[PDB]
Amino acid sequence: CKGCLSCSKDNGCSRCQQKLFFFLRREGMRQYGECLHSCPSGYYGHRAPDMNRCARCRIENCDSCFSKDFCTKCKVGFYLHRGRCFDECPDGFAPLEETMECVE
Amino acid sequence: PPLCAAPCSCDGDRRVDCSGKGLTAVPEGLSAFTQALDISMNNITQLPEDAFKNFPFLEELQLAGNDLSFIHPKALSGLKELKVLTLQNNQLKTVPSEAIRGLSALQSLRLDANHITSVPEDSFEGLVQLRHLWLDDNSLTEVPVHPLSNLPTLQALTLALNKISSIPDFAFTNLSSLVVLHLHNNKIRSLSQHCFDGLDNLETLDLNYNNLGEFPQAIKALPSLKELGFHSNSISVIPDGAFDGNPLLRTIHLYDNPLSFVGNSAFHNLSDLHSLVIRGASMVQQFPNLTGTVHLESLTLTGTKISSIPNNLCQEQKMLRTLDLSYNNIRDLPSFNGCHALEEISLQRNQIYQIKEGTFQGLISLRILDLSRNLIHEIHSRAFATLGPITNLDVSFNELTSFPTEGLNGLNQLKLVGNFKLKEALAAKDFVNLRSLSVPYAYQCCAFWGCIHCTPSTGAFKPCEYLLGSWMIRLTVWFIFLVALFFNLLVILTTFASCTSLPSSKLFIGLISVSNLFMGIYTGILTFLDAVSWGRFAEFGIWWETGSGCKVAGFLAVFSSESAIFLLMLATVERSLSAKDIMKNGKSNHLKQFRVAALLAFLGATVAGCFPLFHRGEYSASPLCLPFPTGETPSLGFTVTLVLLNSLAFLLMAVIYTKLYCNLEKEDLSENSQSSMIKHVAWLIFTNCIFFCPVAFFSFAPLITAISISPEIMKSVTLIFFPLPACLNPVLYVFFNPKFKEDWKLLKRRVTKK
Repeated sequence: CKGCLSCSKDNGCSRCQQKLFFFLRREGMRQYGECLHSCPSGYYGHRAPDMNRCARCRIENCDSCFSKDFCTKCKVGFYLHRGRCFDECPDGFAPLEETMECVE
Repeated sequence: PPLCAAPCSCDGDRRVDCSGKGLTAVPEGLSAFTQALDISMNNITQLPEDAFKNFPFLEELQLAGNDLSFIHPKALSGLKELKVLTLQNNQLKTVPSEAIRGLSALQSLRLDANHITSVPEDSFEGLVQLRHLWLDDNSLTEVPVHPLSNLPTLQALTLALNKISSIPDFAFTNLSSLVVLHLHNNKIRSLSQHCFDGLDNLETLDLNYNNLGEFPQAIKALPSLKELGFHSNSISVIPDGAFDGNPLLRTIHLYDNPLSFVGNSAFHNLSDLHSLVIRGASMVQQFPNLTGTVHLESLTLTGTKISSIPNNLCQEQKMLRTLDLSYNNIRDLPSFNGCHALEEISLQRNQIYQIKEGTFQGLISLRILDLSRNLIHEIHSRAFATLGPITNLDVSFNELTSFPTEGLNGLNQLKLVGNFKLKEALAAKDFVNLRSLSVPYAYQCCAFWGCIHCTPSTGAFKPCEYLLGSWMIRLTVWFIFLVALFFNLLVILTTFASCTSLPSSKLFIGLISVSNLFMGIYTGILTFLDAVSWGRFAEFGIWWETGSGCKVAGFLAVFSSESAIFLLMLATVERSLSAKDIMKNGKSNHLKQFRVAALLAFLGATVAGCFPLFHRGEYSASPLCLPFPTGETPSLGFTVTLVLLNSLAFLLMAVIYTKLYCNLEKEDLSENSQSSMIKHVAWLIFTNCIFFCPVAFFSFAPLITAISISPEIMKSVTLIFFPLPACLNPVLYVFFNPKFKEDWKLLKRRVTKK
């Protein structure tokens, strides 16, 4: 109900602010929408004229993704190359460990 | 928890969470070793200079939702390790280029939802590590080409929800490392021929909710493009060769567009394409070529003037799964052998007329198939032989006269509505998996009831086994038929065998009984038809309903039933005129007039039965063949039309009787012969009125939704009260009128003499 224009107890928050992101919070068999200033891990924001909703990162093996198919950073052991998860760097690219991504 | 400066918490590992504390200034007491800071959801309106001097090692900085308006240009001095910066939900109104000048290590910059209108030309200079950028939900009208020209390492950029309308040439000529560009929900309507030149590493482009009325040619310089979306726009024309320059496309979005014409060879040579949906392509009449496109999974073409389908479709596509070609002018069906991956086919609203045996030879994964609203009138008996897990089938609104059944045991949903020429019944042994069914005639649903939603419902109005139904109901109709016929024919012989001057009073009694006999013969049709279909009415129900016999039986019933009412009231006026002439003239000279008036009622009754023949289906409302159950304006509005006069009629023929009753003196009925006549007619009007209420009162029930009547009771009262006056009328003339007694004596001498 924090920062929610219309919040309830069962449904929880039904409408956040016009610029604030609305996310459906699911807890087992109990689910209710809520307000979060930004999408959590595994989610990427989707700004829309009506209202803003958190979107699950469909991109595989990605901790936080920027958009539909671009990943900010993947999990450990899966390097970052053009925003994609790769176990090893491809041809023409060298592995990098400390900052966990692909380089030349 | 690790120790932290009040009132906010510290996660540890150089991570500090001081967000949502309502603070207006940078928190202090934090170790310089800190690497991440979140102070969002606070009231920090303005950033003082050197606000982060004691903190050299940050890489993460969060400032969302703080209503920031001004930042000191040197407030960010000394932060050379920062990589990600979030500044959404503030009132900057302009990009603080001066403050971010020294941010060499910055990689991700968030600047959306801050009412920014314009940016300086020297913005983002030196940002050598930038990869991402949030710039949506602002008042930008022009693309900041010059500031963007200084970010060769940028990868992801969004410009959604902005007032940008035009894009000049070489707007992103320096974005070599760009991967994905977002532009959805903008006022863009014009694009230059070389706006996108140089984006050799572009993969994803979004342009939804814009005003592109003409297809842009600038896209032809995007070899690495993979996904494109411009749906919900004003595009109308897709010329051929539009996708020549981007041969690695995978997914497209063009729905919700006023597209009319599509190039014939537009989509050819697109190997990696997976989906294809076209709607509203009215101007398209030719099948688009698909050479070089062998990975389409879903194909959909609606609202086109396409007439034929190329025969190579099933031999080219291999993994095609769902296919839709509705709302077109398809006439012939090519062979579908080969489309092994096919699962669903929709061909509704087309000019198909025939189905051949081999049309579905090669289908193995078909599950749902629709052919509703076509011109099909014939189907091969083995059309559905070579099919597997077929589940849903719909061929409704067509002209089949028959239906093959082999190979359809797995069917669950089946729809045959509209097939008025389909007559036969379907065996349940073939459709053991049938669950939902709709058929043109309800009697077909009799077999499948399980006593499985079968429509239309086989209500009591349309029974399956017994027409009359109840045993005790059955006897009455059999009972009424005998008594009505025998007595009616008897009374005619009494009046018409005497070669005597027939008076008006005797005459009118003759015609009603003569007309009344038609009820007897009509009821005989019912009792005979019920007897023939004893316990098996369903099989004959459809043929009898649509057959000419129901029309004749329906015409017969309405004719005489109306004929009585249009004629019994003629007795009332005759009786009143005879009564009035008793003390006025003493003789009646209107006998010829009544004879003339006698015939007109029959013709008026005749046109009553002819009217349902004009509007088809009026007589076919119920197998009882008697316009009474709720129907449709043509019939429904007709049904109320008949009853209104008769109900109206029942007011007049009463009042003059009451008027004459007040007029006549009590002693006048003591011995005059006209008392017998006036008292006899008084009873026919008595019964025909009261027995006409239940039929009339029940007819208004559909118009009164407040009361719901059971159909079985609805049918029952009509079957016992509508023809009841037929049997009852001659009884009074044969057991109460003294006049008939002497008539019976007259013919008794006549038969003995002859």
